[PDB]
Amino acid sequence: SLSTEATAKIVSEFGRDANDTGSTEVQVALLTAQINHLQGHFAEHKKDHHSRRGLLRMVSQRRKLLDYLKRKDVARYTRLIERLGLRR
Amino acid sequence: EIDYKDIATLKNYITESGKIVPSRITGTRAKYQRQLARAIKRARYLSLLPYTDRH
Amino acid sequence: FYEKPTTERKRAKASAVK
Amino acid sequence: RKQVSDGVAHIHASFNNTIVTITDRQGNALGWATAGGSGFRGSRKSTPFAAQVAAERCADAVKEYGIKNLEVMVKGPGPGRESTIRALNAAGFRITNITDVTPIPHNGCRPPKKRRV
Amino acid sequence: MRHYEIVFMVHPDQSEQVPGMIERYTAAITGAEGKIHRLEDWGRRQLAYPINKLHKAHYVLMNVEAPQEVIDELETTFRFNDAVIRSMVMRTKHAVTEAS
RNA sequence: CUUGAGUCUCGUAGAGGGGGGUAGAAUUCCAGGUGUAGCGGUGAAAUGCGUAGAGAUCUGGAGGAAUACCGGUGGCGAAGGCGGCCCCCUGGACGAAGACUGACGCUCAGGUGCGAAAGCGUGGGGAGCAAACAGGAUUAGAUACCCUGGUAGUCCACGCCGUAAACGAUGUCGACUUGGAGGUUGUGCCCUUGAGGCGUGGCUUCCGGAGCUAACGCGUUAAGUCGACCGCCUGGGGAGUAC
Repeated sequence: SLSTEATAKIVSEFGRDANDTGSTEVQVALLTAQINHLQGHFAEHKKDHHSRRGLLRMVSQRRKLLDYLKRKDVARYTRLIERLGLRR
Repeated sequence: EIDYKDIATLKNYITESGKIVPSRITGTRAKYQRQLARAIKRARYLSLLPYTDRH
Repeated sequence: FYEKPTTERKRAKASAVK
Repeated sequence: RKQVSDGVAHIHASFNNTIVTITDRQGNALGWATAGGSGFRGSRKSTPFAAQVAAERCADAVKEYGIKNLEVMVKGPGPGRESTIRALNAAGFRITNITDVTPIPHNGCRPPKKRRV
Repeated sequence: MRHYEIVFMVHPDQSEQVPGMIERYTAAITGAEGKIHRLEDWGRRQLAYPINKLHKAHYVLMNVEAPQEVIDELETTFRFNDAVIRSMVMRTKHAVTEAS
């Protein structure tokens, strides 16, 4: 999971302004924050399959937003996935 | 409103032995019933109210 | 039965519903 | 002998047999008589007509101890549950309380998958 | 920091050391920014059913707003303790005011 | 561009998962006391258990397995499935207003992952229950039903298996199209006086003309009227079999 301030900072620095939750890079980095948190969970349990469905759902939506960055505006894509280390 | 230690207002929602009285005998809207059941079960646990009459 | 009792309690609701 | 004058009567009303044991609160079963073992055997001739036989012999079996008012609690269902109450009460005894405390579970174990026919 | 409205129970025949339980537990929980906001001791009572010897016991509440990490070590302190009988830590239940 | 799809503020419900403990009843076993000749078993019966102290009783103690009542035509989950209680991590869903991106969408051969129960592998555990196997009745016969025992398994961790009448025998997604009565969960307004009335959401069970169907039946959760993709069918057997 992830806290209200933990998402607040993501909306803060990754949004073009305050309350720009919707821009695709805010969503991408917020989803990757959550995924990075949950790897520590799923390394502990390994028999919780009713949560790897949610983890896979958000990894899939992260890839789906990233491809949309790629087509719509390449520069933001190539400036983000190194601010995240993303698209390994 | 409801909790697990208002033990006064629960002997009206169990029988003498402590078997929770159903909803279709009281009609408490399928939600207050769940909350009552949990209150009653954790009151049996904590021994404010008996599991069974021989318990 | 481990599988009937959920069927009779969901059948006899044809018996004793009306 | 000791003449406690009261006691908790036991009716282990099983189905093929209904044995009855008489005792006071400490759990000292002093007397007992078996319905399906009161000379009688079989099943339908060990039914409660035999239960009253067991009740009367047990009353005879402990009449030497002088027990007047009697508590009774029952185990198990079965025909050897009702008629024996009247039998023991009429057999020189006085009642204190009747109950069948047969131990229903909270879903603990497995009893068998018996007859299917 | 989430609200935890807990309940204890100790063997009824050493309520002398119940203040010992207080001076241990309340101090140890206040150490972690804790507050025992609505504490009340119903004291000596009678159970619904016996517990291991005796039909009586000794109810106290603590009902803290504690951080989650220290209350579980409190429960561990219970786990090997002998003078306690049963705990029941709860969760905020959408923290409400005094009960009874 | 904002209506499609998604993020944030905010709460509501839930047997949704995973890991920890924890309670009591109940079977069983063991130890103790009392005292006793039967106990059990079925359509009658023996095998069985027992005179030693069994059954019965209360007193305890060990263990394992499941969680009476609530409980429901209830609820949750993609399905399989998920019911004691409490905590830790977590996954969704829905609803109130908003804000923000701007088509970011639907479907998906191959592919990947979950997959009831049996079953297998290596180590534990093992209360009941119990394929196999023993012994007793039945029958014409009984290798079956029935009884007395009973091993694997059932339980746990890790690994495999991949199947089911895995079924709503109804692929997913979207739009449109008379009504009624319930259920469960949010919420807005109204003297909520209150229970609610007036509305609005979601999920949900049952009637029913249009319409559809061969028919039963479905019938705003469609099997109606359309659209986008995918899977499958092409007489019965052989055969879901050989290779």
